[PDB]
Amino acid sequence: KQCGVLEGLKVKSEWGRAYGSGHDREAFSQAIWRATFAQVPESRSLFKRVHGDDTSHPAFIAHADRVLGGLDIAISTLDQPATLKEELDHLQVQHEGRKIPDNYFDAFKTAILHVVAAQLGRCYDREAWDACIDHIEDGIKGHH
Amino acid sequence: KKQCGVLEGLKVKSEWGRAYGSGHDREAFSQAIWRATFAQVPESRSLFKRVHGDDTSHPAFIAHADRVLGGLDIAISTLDQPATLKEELDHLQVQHEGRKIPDNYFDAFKTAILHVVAAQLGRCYDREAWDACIDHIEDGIKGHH
Amino acid sequence: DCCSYEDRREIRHIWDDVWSSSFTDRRVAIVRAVFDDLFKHYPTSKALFERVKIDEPESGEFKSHLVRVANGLKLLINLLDDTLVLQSHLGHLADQHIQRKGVTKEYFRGIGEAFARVLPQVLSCFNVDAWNRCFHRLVARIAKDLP
Amino acid sequence: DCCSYEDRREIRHIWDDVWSSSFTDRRVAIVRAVFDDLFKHYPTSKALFERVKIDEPESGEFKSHLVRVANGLKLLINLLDDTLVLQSHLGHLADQHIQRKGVTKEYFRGIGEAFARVLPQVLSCFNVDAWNRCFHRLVARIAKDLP
Amino acid sequence: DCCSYEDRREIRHIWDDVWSSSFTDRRVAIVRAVFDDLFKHYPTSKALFERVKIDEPESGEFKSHLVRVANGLKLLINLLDDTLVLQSHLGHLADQHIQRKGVTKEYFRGIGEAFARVLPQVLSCFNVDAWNRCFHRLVARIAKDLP
Amino acid sequence: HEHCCSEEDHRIVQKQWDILWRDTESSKIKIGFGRLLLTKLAKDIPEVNDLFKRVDIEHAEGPKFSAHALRILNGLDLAINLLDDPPALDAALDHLAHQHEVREGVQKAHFKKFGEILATGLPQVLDDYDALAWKSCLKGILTKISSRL
Amino acid sequence: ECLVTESLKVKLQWASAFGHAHERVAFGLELWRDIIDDHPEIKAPFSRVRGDNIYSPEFGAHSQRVLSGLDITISMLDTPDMLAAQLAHLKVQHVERNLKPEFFDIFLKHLLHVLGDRLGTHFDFGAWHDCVDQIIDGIK
Amino acid sequence: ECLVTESLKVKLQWASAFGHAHERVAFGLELWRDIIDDHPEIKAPFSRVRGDNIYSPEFGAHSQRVLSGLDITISMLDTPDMLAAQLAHLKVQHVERNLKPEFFDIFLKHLLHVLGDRLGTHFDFGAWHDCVDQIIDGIK
Amino acid sequence: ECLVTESLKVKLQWASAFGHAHERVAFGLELWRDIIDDHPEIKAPFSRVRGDNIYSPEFGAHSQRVLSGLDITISMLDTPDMLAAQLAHLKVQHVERNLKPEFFDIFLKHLLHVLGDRLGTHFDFGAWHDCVDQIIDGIK
Amino acid sequence: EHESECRGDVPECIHDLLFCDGEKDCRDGSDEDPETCSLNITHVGSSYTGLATWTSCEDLNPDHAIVTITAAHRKSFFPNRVWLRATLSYELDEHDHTVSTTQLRGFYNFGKRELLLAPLKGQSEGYGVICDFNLGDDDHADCKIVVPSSLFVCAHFNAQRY
Amino acid sequence: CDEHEHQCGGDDPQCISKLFVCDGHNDCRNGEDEKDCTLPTKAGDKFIGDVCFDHCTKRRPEHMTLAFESSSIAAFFTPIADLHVHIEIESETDEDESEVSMPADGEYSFADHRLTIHPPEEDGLGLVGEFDGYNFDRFVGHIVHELSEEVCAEFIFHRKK
Ligand code: HEM
Ligand code: HEM
Ligand code: HEM
Ligand code: HEM
Ligand code: HEM
Ligand code: HEM
Ligand code: HEM
Ligand code: HEM
Ligand code: HEM
Repeated sequence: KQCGVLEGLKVKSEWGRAYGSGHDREAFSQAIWRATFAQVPESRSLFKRVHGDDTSHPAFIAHADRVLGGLDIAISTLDQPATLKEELDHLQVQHEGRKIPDNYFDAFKTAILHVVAAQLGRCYDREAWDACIDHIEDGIKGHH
Repeated sequence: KKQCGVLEGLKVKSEWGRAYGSGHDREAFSQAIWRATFAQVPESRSLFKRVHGDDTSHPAFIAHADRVLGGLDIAISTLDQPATLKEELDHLQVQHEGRKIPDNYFDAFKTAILHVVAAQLGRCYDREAWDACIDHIEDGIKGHH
Repeated sequence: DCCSYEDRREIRHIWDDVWSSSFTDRRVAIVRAVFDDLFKHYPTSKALFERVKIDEPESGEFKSHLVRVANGLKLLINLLDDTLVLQSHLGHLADQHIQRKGVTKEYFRGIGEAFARVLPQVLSCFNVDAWNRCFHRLVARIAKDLP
Repeated sequence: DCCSYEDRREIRHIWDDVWSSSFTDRRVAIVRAVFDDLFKHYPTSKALFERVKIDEPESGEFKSHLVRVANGLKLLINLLDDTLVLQSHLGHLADQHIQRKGVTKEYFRGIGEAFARVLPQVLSCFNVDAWNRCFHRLVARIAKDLP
Repeated sequence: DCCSYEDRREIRHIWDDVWSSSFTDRRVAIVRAVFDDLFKHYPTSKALFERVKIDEPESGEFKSHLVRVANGLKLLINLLDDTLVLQSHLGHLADQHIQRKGVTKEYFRGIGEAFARVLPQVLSCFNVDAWNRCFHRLVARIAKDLP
Repeated sequence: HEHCCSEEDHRIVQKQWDILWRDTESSKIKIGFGRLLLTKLAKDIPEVNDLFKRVDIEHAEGPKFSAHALRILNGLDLAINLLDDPPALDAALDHLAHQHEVREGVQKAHFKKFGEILATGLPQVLDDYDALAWKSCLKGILTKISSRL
Repeated sequence: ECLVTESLKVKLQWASAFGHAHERVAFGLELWRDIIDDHPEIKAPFSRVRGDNIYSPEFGAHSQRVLSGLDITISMLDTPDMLAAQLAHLKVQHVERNLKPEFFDIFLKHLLHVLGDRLGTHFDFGAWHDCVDQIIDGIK
Repeated sequence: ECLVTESLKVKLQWASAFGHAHERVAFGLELWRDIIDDHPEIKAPFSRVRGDNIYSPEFGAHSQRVLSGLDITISMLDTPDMLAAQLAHLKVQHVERNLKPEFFDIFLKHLLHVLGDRLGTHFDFGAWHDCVDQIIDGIK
Repeated sequence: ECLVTESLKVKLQWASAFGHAHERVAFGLELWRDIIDDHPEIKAPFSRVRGDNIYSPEFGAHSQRVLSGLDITISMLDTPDMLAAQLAHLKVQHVERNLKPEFFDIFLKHLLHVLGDRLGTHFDFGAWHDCVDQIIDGIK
Repeated sequence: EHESECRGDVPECIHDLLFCDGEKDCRDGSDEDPETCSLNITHVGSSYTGLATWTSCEDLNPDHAIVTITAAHRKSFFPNRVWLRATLSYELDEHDHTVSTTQLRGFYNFGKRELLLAPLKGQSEGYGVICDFNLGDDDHADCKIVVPSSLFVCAHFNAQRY
Repeated sequence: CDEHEHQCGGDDPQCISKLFVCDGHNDCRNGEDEKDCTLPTKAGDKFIGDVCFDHCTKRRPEHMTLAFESSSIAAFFTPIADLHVHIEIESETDEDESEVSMPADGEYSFADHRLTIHPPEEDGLGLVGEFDGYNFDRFVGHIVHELSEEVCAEFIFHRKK
C-alpha cells in the first residue's frame, strides 16, 4: 500500500524496459491519450490552447512527450525522498492555475496501466505500480 | 570362407564403428535386428518367455537387446589379439549352453545383422568380409566347430 | 537436492536482472534489505558484525561491508557454467567464516529464507523453487565444517 | 601422368580412413602387411634392412622402423593441398635413400603395386585408378637420381 | 554547409574509382591535370612552386611533388568514417601551408572549382553536388586564418 | 516424481562421455582405462582382492583379466547411452544388481569408495565437464546397483 | 588529474570488455599469462595458491577474486568518501606478504595492454592510466 | 638483390594486408605498439606528437602519415629514377631530429613481424626484407 | 610423475589442436616464430635448411618433419617398451650437431605456450609439462 | 540428421529403420498408410531425366542424363528397404550422339524418400547418384551425381519423369 | 516491418506501430486495421493439444486440454482482451491416476494474433499461443520459461466440434 522502498525500485526497472528508445515512444504516447479521452469525452475542453481537438496534429504530439518526459523524471527518482519532493512540487504550480477535477487523473491512472501492460513483456505486478504512480498523483493534486 | 584374414579382421572393425553409433539411434538400431529375426523364425520367441519377449517394444526387452549388441561390440572390438578374444568369447559359451539353441536359429540371426548393417551403413561394405568374421564368432558361441 | 542444470540457467537470468549496472546504488539497497530482513528474526546475530559499526545503518563503512558480500556472492554465480573452479573458491569462502566466533550453522539456513522472503519484490518474473534449490547446495557446503 | 586435382581429394579421404587414430596398433599392422606382401615377390630385397633386425617379425625394434615409414608417408599426403613445400620435402626424402647401398630403381615400381596389391582389403570404397596415378608421381620422383 | 553523412559514402565510392591501383601512372595524370587546369585561370600562382622546378612539365622532380599531393589528399578521405582524427591531421596540414610565402586564400576557393571542372571527365557516374559540398568544409578549414 | 537427474543434464553427460570414443579402435583405451579402476580399488580396500580370484586379478596385463575389464566399462557404457527413456534403464540396471547378487562377499560400502575414486578419477581424463552433472547421474547408476545386496 | 567525467568513461568501458561468465575467467587468466612471461620472479609469492601452474584450478579461482576486487573499486569510483574505505580495507590484505612497490606500477602497464586488443583503437588511455593510479596508490 | 620481379610481389601484398579505412588506423597503431613494448627509449622523440600515450589521438594521426609515406615509396618502387627523388625529400625531414642509425634497422624487423599473422605462411620474406632495405638506406 | 591416465589425455588433446593439412603447416611455423623472437641465437644451426628466413619454403618443410616426430613419440607413448626405441633412434640424429642442453628445456616452455590460445582454459598443464619431459630427456 | 519426420498432422521425429515395418511406431501410426508404403516410384522400368550441369569432372557442357531401374527386390523379412539395380546414362559430346553407360546398385529408403545408388565394380568412370523426392508428388526430384567416397557433389541435375 | 511495428498492407504496404490495431479508429490509410476487431475465442470453447516434444517436465503428459471460463473486454481501450482459462491434464504412471486443473489468466492480442497464459503455478512456465491469423481452429502454441524466453515444449492444439 505504500511506496515500499524496495518496491519503489521495482517499477523503476520495469519502466526502463517499457519507455523505450526510438520513434515507438512517440507511438507509446498516442496510446495513453487515445485511451484517456474515450473514458472522459469532455476532458478535451482543457486542451483548447494546444490544439487538442484532434490528437494526431503535430502541435499535440510535442505536448505528450513533455508529459511522459516529465513523468520519466518522477519515476526515475524514488530513491531520494528529498529531490523527489522538490522536483514533484514543481508540477503542483503547473496544474494549479486551472481546474482539474479529482475524477480525471484517476482515469489517466487507469489509462497508463493498460498501455504499459501491452507495451511490456507480459510480466509486471499491478499492485506494485498502482501504489507508486498514485503517490505521484497525490503529489500534483497538491494535497493528500 | 576366409579364416578371419587378419588384415580383413580390422576391415569390419572399422566399418562397425561407423554403423553402431552414438545417441538414441542405437536403441533403434537394436529393434531392427530382432524385428527382422522373428519374421524368419516365428517360434523362436518361446526362448524369451523370461524377458517378456512376447511383444518387442516393451521396455524390459529393450534392455535385453542392448546387452546383446553391447556384448557383440566386445567381440568385434578385439579381433587383433587371438588370446583375449578366445578368453572373452569363451565366456559367452557358458551363457547360452544352459538352454537349447538349434544351429538353425543363429544362422538366421546372422542373415538378420547383414541386412540391417547394409541399410544403416554408408552404401559401401564387403559382404564376404563380414560373412567370415561374425561366422567365426558364431562358431565360438555354439561351443564347437 | 541436485542443482541439476536448467535451474542454473534459470539463475543466471534472475541474477542478471538484479546485478545489471556499473553503479552500486542498486546492488547495495537490495542486499542491505536482505540482512535488514534477517535481523528481524534473529536479533542475536546483530550482536555480531560489531567490527563494521553495524549500529549505524548509514555509515561510510557499513556499505563497504555489504558491497563485498555482493561482489563475493556475484562471484559465485558467474562460475556455475564452469564447475571444479567452484569447489576451490567454495572451500576458500568457507574458511573465511570459521576464523571468527558467533557464526552458527543455524544462521545460514535462515538467510536461505531471507532471499526467498524478500528477493522478488525487486523482480517480476521469478522462480522461487529454482532459486531455493540451487542456493542450499551453495550454503549447505559452507556450514559443513563449522559449528 | 598428371596428378590433376580431384584425385588428391580422392586420396585425402582414402588416407583419412586408414590413418584415423591416436594409437599405432592399426597404422602398424597395415604398413607391415605392405612389405610382408613386397618380400614375397622380391626376396632379394629382404637381404637389405638387416640393420633393423628384419629377421624378427615381431621385434621391439622392427616396429620402430615401420612406424617411421608411416609417419613419413603420412607426412607426404598432408602436403598435397599445399605444393612447393612438397618438392623441398620430396628432395630431402629422396637423398635419405641414396646414402645406402642395395636400393634399386626396380624396387620402388614394385611397392607401387604392393599397396594396390593389398590396401583395399582394409577399406571398402576404394579407387584403384586414383591412388595408383598420384602415387607414381611421388615415387618416380624418388628414383630419379638413384640407381 | 553540413557535410552530413550520405555525402561521405557518395565520396568514398567516387574516390575509390580514381585511386584504385598500386601503380602511380593514373593517380599522377589526374592530379597533374587539376593544376594544369588551375594555372590557366591564375597564372600568378605559377610564379610560386619555383622550388620544385615547375617550369619543366615532365621533370624527374615535379612528379615527386604531385604524388605527395595525392597521397596527402587520399589520406584525408580515408579518415571520413573516423572523425576527431581528422581535425588533428587537418590542423597539421594547415600549418604546413602558412610557413611559406604566396598563399592566396583566394586560390583555395579556386581549386574547389578545379576538381569540379576536371573530375567529370575521368569518371562516368559522378555527383557534382556532393563532391562540391563536402570539399569546401575541408578547404574552408585549411584556410582558417589566412593563407 | 524425481527432480534428481533431470533431462537436460544427461544430454551434457552423453556429449562429454562421447569425446573419448571419437577415436577409432578404442579397445585399447578402455582396456587400459578399465585396468586402472580395479587395481586402484584394491590398494584402498584390500579385502576385495579375494573376490577376483576367478578372473586371475594377479596378472594386471593378463589376457584372462583384461577381457573382464572391457565388460565392466562396456556394461557401464550402455547404461549412460540409455539414460534417456528411463523405464528401460530401471530394467537394465535391475539385471546388473541380480548379477552381483549371486556373487558372495560383495559389501555395499565398496561402491561408496568406487564412486569417490571415479568422481575424482574422471576429471583427469576429460577436456571439460560440469562436476555437478556427473555427480547426479553416477548417484543414479551406483545407488540402484547394490539395491539387491 | 582524475575527476567527474574522465572517471565516468572508465565505468562504461569496464562493463563491455570485462564480459561475463565463462568469458570472464578466460579474461583473467589471459591477463596474468601476460605478466608472468614478462617478469618471471613474480610467481614466488603464489606458492600458497599453487601458482606453480596458472592454468591449474584454484589459481583460476584466485585470479577471479582479484578482478572482482577492481569491480568493487571501480564501481564506487564516483563517490569519493566511500572509495577510501575499500582502499583502506584492501591494503590490509596486502600488508602481511612480501611485495615490491614496483610490481604495482608494473601491473597497470600490462592490464591496459590486454584491453587494447578487445577495444582496438577506441578508448581514453589518459582516463584509465591516471584513474587506475588513484586505485593503486591506496594500496601502498 | 632486388627491384625487378621480386619487387613486383611486394606491391600486390602491400595492397591486401594494408586494408582500408578504420581497418587502416587499427593496422598502424598495432605496429608501433609492437616496438614500444620492445624498446622503451624510442618514445623520447615523440614528445612533439604527445607520444606519451600512443592510443591517444594526434599520434593516431601521426602514425597514419607514417604508413602513407611507405605507400609513396613502395608505389613508385618500379621506376628507379623517380624513386630516389622521394627518398631524397624524405631524409630531409629526418635530418633535424635526434635518431640512432640502429632504430631504422630495428623498424623493418618489427614491421615484417605484424604482416606475418595476417598473411600466415604466404609471402617472400626475401623479397620484403631486402627491398625494404632499399627504402631504409635512402634515409641514412 | 607420468602414468597410464595422465598420459592418455595428452593424446586426445594432441589430436584436436594439431589440426590437419594447410592448417598444420600454419601451426608449425607459428611455433618457431615464437622462440626465434625470444632467443635470437637459436637460428645459428639452421644455416643448412636456410633458416635465414623461416617463412621461406624448405624450412616450412623442415618444421613439419619436426612436428611429425612428436606424432611418432606421443602416438606410442602408452606402450613403454617400444617408446625408448624411437627415443633411441631420435637422439642419434641430434648427436652430430652443436646444441646446448638448455634449448630443449626452453622448447617445451614455448610449445605449451601456443596450445594455450587454441585450447583457452581447458587442459591439464601437469599432464603435458611432465609428459613432454619423458620425451625431452631421451634426447639428452 | 539420420531421422525423418512423419507424415500427418502432428510432426514427430522417428528413426529411419522403422518405416513400412509392419508395426506402428508413431503417435498416429503414419507408418502403416499407403500414402507411404506406395511403391509407385521404384516399380521396375521407371526412368528419370533432366539435363545435367557438370561442375566437378568431365566438363562436358550441359547434356541430357537419365537414370533407370532395371530390377527391384523387397525381402519379405526386412521390408524397411527396397534393394534395386539401375543404369545411369549421359550424353558425351564428341561428334555423333554417343553415351557412356555406368551400371549401378543401391537401396531405396522410405524415410528420406531418397533412393541412392553406387557404381558396381570394374566399371569405367565410377560414379553414383543421389535422388531426393522431397517434392510433393512421386515424380520430379533433385538428384546429383557424386563420387562414391566423399559424397562430394560432382554434377547436379533436377530430374523429371517421362 | 521494424521491431514492434505491424504490417497492414494488402497491396500497398503501410508500416504502423503495434498499439493501433483495433485502436477504435482509422490509422492505416488502407483501412485494413479495423476490419479485425471481432474476437475469435468465445466462452465454452475447448482446445485439446497433442504433444510434439517436451523437456519441461512436471508430469510430462501425453496430451493436455485447455478451456475458457470467460473472455472479457475492457471497454475503453481494446487491443487486448483478458481471459480466464483452465488447463486440464489427466496423467497416469506406475502408481496413481493423478489429475490437475490449474486456473490462470491470459490475454489475447489482436495486434500480432498471439495469446499468452501467465504462469499458472509458481514454476514460471508461460504458454505462448500463436495463431496464423486466418484459421482459428488450431494453433501451434508452445511453452516458455517466463524469465528466459526459451522454447521448451510444443503442442498442437485443435478446437473440438
Ligand atoms: C501523472 C500525471 C501528469 C503529469 C506528470 C503531468 C505533467 C505535465 C507536464 C510536465 C506538463 C508540461 C508543462 C510545460 O512544459 O510547460 C504538463 C502540462 C499540462 N498538463 Fe499535465 N501532467 C499530468 C496529468 C495531467 C492531467 C490528468 C491533465 C488534465 C486532465 C493535465 C493537463 C495538463 C495541461 C492542460 C497542460 C498544459 C498547460 C499549458 O499549456 O499551459 N495533466 N503536464
Ligand atoms: C552373436 C550372437 C549372440 C551374442 C553375441 C549373444 C550374446 C548374449 C549376451 C551378451 C547375453 C546377455 C546375458 C546376460 O546379460 O545375462 C545374451 C543373452 C541371451 N541370449 Fe544371446 N547372443 C547371441 C545370439 C543369441 C541367439 C541367436 C539366441 C536365441 C535364438 C540367444 C538367446 C539368448 C537368451 C535367451 C538370452 C537370455 C538368457 C536369460 O535371460 O537368462 N542369443 N546373449
Ligand atoms: C550467504 C552468503 C555469504 C557470502 C557469500 C559471504 C561472503 C563474505 C565475504 C567475501 C566477506 C569478506 C571476506 C574478505 O574480505 O576476505 C564476508 C564478510 C563477513 N561475513 Fe559473510 N558471507 C555470507 C553470509 C554471511 C552470514 C550469514 C554471516 C553471519 C550470520 C556472515 C558473516 C560475515 C562477517 C562477520 C564478515 C566480516 C568479516 C570481518 O569481520 O572482517 N556472512 N562475507
Ligand atoms: C614408399 C615410400 C617410402 C618412404 C616414404 C620412405 C621413407 C623413409 C623414411 C622417412 C625413413 C627414415 C629415415 C630417417 O630416419 O632419417 C626410411 C628408412 C628406410 N627406408 Fe624407406 N621409405 C619408403 C620406401 C622404401 C623402400 C621401398 C625401401 C627399400 C626397398 C626403403 C628402404 C629404407 C631403409 C633401408 C631405411 C632405413 C634407413 C636406416 O638404415 O637407418 N624405403 N624410409
Ligand atoms: C587542396 C588540397 C591540398 C592539399 C591536401 C595539399 C597538401 C600538401 C602536402 C601534404 C604537401 C607536402 C608537404 C610536406 O611534404 O610536408 C604539399 C606541398 C605543397 N603545397 Fe600543397 N596541398 C593542397 C593544395 C595546395 C594549393 C592550392 C597550393 C598553392 C596554390 C599548395 C601549395 C603547396 C606547395 C608550395 C607545396 C610545396 C612545399 C614546399 O615548397 O616545400 N597546395 N601540399
Ligand atoms: C560401477 C559399475 C559396475 C558395473 C557396470 C559392473 C558390471 C559388471 C558385470 C556386468 C559383471 C558380470 C560380468 C558377467 O556377467 O559376465 C561384473 C562382475 C563383477 N563385478 Fe562388477 N560392475 C560394476 C562395479 C563393481 C564394483 C564396484 C565391484 C566391487 C567392488 C564389482 C565387483 C564385481 C565382481 C567381483 C564381479 C565378478 C566377476 C566374476 O565372477 O568373474 N563390480 N561387473
Ligand atoms: C591491482 C589490484 C589488486 C587487488 C584489488 C587485489 C585484491 C586482492 C584480494 C581481494 C585478495 C584476496 C583476499 C581474500 O581472498 O580474502 C588478494 C590476495 C593476493 N594478492 Fe592481490 N590484488 C591486487 C593486485 C595484486 C598484485 C599485482 C599481486 C602481485 C603478485 C597480488 C598478489 C596477491 C597475492 C599473492 C595474494 C594472496 C594472499 C594469500 O592467499 O594469502 N595482488 N588480492
Ligand atoms: C621507415 C620509414 C619512415 C618514413 C617513410 C617516415 C616518414 C615520416 C613523415 C612523412 C613524417 C611527417 C612529415 C610531416 O608531417 O610533414 C615523419 C615524422 C616523424 N618521424 Fe618518421 N618516417 C619513417 C621512419 C621513422 C622512424 C623509424 C622513426 C623513429 C622514431 C621516425 C620518427 C619520426 C618522428 C619523431 C617524426 C615527427 C617529426 C615532428 O613532429 O616534427 N620516423 N616521418
Ligand atoms: C623437441 C623434439 C625434437 C624432435 C622430435 C626433433 C626431430 C628431428 C628430426 C626428425 C630431424 C630430421 C631428421 C631427418 O630429416 O632425417 C631433426 C633435425 C634437426 N633438429 Fe630436431 N628435433 C627436436 C628438437 C630440436 C630442437 C629443440 C632443435 C633446436 C635447434 C633441433 C634442431 C634440429 C636441427 C638443426 C636439425 C637439422 C638437421 C639437418 O638439417 O641436417 N631439434 N630433428
